[PDB]
Amino acid sequence: WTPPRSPFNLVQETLFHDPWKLLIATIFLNKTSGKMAIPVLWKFLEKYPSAEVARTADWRDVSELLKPLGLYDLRAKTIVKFSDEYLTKQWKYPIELHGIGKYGNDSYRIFCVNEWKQVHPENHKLNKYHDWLWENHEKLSL
DNA sequence: CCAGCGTGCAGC
DNA sequence: GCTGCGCGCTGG
Ligand SMILES: [Mg+2]
Repeated sequence: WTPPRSPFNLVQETLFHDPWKLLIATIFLNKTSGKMAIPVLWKFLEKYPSAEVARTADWRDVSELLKPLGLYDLRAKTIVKFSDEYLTKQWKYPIELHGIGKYGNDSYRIFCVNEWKQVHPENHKLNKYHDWLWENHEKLSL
């Protein structure tokens, strides 16, 4: 399953190969424009390439990185805790993990596994992609 | 200038 | 069901 590229350019379209990275991106986008958050994302991943690394980070350091995105202490603590549970807690969908809600879970179920037909998003950007998927899945050979 | 917005979430 | 978290960006 390879989710198709869309005219709406969701960053999820390029991150689906690594579910942890995709989920970190949804967190970066919590009430934050992609325009500011995505460049900081690359800086984050460069310094924290994996859940393994992130789960051992000092959140205060992660917060300094996240500063110009707002919600910096909240999300830094979320990211460390999320990463820890991602690796050590038993889970089937990432909504069971701290810091991932319906929007992160819906993203996961559209991009990281083949469950887009069962997903019913309430996120505007996700709906755009999802509606477009329903309209075009035949043409796209899905 | 400056009120509202931007691919939410947990805790209450 | 509501609130705290929070910055730079955005556009009248
Ligand atoms: Mg959760």
